[PDB]
Amino acid sequence: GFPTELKPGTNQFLTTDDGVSAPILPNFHPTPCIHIPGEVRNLLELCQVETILEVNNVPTNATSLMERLRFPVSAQAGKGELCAVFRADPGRSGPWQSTLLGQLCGYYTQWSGSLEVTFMFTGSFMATGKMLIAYTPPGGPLPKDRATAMLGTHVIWDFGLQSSVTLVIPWISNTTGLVSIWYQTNYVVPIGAPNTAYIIALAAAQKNFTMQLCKDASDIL
Amino acid sequence: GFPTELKPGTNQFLTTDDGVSAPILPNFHPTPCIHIPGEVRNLLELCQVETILEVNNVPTNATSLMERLRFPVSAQAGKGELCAVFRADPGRSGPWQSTLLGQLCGYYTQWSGSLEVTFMFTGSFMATGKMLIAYTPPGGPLPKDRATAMLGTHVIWDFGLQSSVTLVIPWISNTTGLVSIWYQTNYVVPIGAPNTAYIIALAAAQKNFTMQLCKDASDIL
Amino acid sequence: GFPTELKPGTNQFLTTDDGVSAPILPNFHPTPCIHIPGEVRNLLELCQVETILEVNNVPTNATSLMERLRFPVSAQAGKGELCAVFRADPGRSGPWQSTLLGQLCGYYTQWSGSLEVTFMFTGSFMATGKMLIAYTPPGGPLPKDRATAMLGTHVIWDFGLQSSVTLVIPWISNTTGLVSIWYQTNYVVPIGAPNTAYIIALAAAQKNFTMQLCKDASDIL
Amino acid sequence: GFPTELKPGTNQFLTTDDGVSAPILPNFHPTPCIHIPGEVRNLLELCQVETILEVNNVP
Amino acid sequence: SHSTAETTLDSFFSRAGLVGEIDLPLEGTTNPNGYANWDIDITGYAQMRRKVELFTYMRFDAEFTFVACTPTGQVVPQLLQYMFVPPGAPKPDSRESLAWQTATNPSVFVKLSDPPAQVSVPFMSPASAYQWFYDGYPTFGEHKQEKDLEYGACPNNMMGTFSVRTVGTSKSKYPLVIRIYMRMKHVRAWIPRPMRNQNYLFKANPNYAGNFIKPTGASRTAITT
Repeated sequence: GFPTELKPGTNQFLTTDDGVSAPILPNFHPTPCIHIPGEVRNLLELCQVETILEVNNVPTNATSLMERLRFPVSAQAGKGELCAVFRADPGRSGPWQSTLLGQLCGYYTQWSGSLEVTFMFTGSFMATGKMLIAYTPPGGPLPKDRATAMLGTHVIWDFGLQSSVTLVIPWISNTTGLVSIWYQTNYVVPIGAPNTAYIIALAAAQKNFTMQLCKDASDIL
Repeated sequence: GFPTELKPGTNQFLTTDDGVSAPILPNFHPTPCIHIPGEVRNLLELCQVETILEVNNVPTNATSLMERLRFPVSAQAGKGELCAVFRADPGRSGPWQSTLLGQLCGYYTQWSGSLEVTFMFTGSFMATGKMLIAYTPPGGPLPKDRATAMLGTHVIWDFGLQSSVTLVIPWISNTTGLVSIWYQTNYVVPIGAPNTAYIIALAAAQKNFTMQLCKDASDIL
Repeated sequence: GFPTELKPGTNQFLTTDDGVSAPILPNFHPTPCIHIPGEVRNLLELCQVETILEVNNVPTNATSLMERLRFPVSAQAGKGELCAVFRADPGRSGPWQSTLLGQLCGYYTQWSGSLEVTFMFTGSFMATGKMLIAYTPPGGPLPKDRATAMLGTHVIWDFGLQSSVTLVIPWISNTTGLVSIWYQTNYVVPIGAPNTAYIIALAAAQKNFTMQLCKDASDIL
Repeated sequence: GFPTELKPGTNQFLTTDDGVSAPILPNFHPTPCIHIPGEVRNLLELCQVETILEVNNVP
Repeated sequence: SHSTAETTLDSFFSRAGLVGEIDLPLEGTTNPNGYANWDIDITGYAQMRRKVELFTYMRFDAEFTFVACTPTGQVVPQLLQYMFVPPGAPKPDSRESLAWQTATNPSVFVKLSDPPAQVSVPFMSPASAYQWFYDGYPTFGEHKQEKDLEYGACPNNMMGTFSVRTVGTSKSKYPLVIRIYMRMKHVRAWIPRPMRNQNYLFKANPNYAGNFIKPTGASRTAITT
């Protein structure tokens, strides 16, 4: 007869309780671990994967399926407006729902990290011109004029250098800044050259992405 | 089959039982502790806070709200009686219910500690006179004459020294002594001077305040 | 899932089970222990206390209350019999129920120890004579003659020595011996002297008193 | 009064649970182990046994 | 001081008291759908909020046990298991919601004959710590001139709720009585502020009325003793 105290909460079922039980058959040996030269242990491998983001979600026809992946640009438009990226928020709707991180955030609430964008130029061999991509810092509203854009951080994009240009946003959380893309100058070509081109964009995140709070939310269905 | 004894009192619910449970999710990391240069650990910080105590709880009109915080004094009264502090007891009603310690004692029974009072003089620049504040020690009844007041501890209050005067009551518990304030002398001024002044008082407790027994009493409502 | 065996006797209530429980409030500090120069730890202090024993339980009148505490002796009686102490047994009725040890034995069965008796003489300053107090050892019946009394242990009681006389009974348990008191000689005084005197007796126990078995018996009521 | 938590799955019967119980009589001594020069410990001894296999299962 | 062993802080904070009460009417008009959701609203009751409002910066886990019985104190053999939805996911509105089918939400099941249940949940709020006061505009959006469509109902500040169902093909036929006790595990405070003295008029706002009150009027007149 050993005395023992009965703590409250005996028949409660706990979802987060990690339990272990003795195997029924202690004699069967599981299959040996397979040795492979390359070894990967952590989920960090997914954080460096590149994903394409698209804006022209207007068409829905069957025979227009392949053109979705890019956005065309033409010389007919003059000093207009190329693309209007929505507020950068993986949780909210928009281009970010297709990405891996946005799906991962579907069970989660608070996120923070850095953002980088890469651009490469695919024009004609004889063309000359200058492109500029700038991100407006927080506080500043949407750029009405290019003067309000220049006060923010801007990077020069020459046509002799293709993709070594790197832009970094120091910190994004959850309110924030906005990014806009205008026509820096019109792409002009002489006779015997195509009148249309295409532009490819890249987007990734740095190592400083972290998670704090789990959420019991499921987006499916 | 391990033998075990069942102690009595298994289904009882204990209010004071401190229990710990395993977290459901062992992977989420709580937010890191924030480092600040100044650090405070104990509740003792509240014990050195000064609180004003008032006696003239008679008026209740709306347009007399600001005058409550002081008590006026005039030269018309001659050798009368300034203020009659009730029995010093934070538990009982009176000026002490507004103080922090008295509210803290609302769940508690036995208290002991030292008391100190500070007075500063705010009269005219040309006036001359002498004030005296004395606390009657225990045993002695309420002072009928100033002779019975002088046998107790008294402190001289000159008008050249403002607030460096300190009076200490060695020990108060829960029966006790009484404190009374008379007009030491009438405040007289010549022509071209105000006929009314005001006096400010201070009250605090020493480090020797302690608590012994908790009580299951709530004063609200 | 940790295996455990259930021993028989789970819901039984045990009277002699010593149990400890965690305090509900771990923050309140009990009052500090009071330090006193003299310290007493054990119940042995009661064993050296002297208690008076009386035989004349006959009177019951209200106005005879004070005379109970002694027994008178007079010169009119000649070589008779002074007092007849009953069988020495604290458990049984008699003079021993008033004593502390007899009440203590009321929850107990077996006792053993030594007995001592002290006598002091309070006669006149001129009187001469000899007193003798003897205890009959076990086996020997009640003394019919003084010859049967002398074979047992006897102590000489001179009137020059008051109380230094000590008699010790080696061992008493629970059948036993008996003690009787006769008039050794008649107390005679000349003219101008009181004809009556009083005698005071003492009874105590040695350090060799012990207890073995507890009993579930209550003598009240 | 010692606090204790009740894990789920108390009345379940487990087939593969190996259990041990105290003997009722601790005084009786079992018979001593018999010592033999040759000793065999493992089931591997059967793996080297030859068995005949036949095909003409017609008759 | 001389000895501070009996003056331990353990008794200064630890006090268990009734905080909540959940009823399950078998029919009704306020709740005719047969199910109710109870979010953890500490600010709901004035008597408990008085103790809490002395504190400004705090983050801690929670421990709850559930007891059900009859008004006569008799015990009945009924078993329940509790399922929790993270605060990030929206709470169910109608019975046909998908919240009851979510398997990704962890759950723990315990009986009643066992010692009392002890369960703990981590701090899942995206912020660093809870804030009882906010000298500004609660919304954390870039828009600072308009108002959100979900104004008034902002579950983004609380810590979620629990769903209760009955095991069996048919619905339960007995109503139950349940009382809840609340406690703090860790105590750490930084900025000390005063408490409240007058009563509260609204549940979510400390506003007052035009009938002012006075702490005490025991002294008939200050002029006399």
